[PDB]
Amino acid sequence: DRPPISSWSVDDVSNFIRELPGCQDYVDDFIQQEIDGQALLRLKEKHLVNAMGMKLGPALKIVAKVESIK
Repeated sequence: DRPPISSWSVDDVSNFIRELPGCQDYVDDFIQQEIDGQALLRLKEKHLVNAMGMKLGPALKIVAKVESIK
């Protein structure tokens, strides 16, 4: 279904974000910031909202999904 998150490429992460409800508008940002699986595991709400300028709802959903998978 999904290989380990630590093995995900930047392209893999972009597809993951594309399929998360309400997060499709941020796909280009993840690609531009070169967020691969190892980086995704380290992303906190503060980085998403403050560093990436994301709205709180989408930011919370991303962190939560990663936590559930991990």
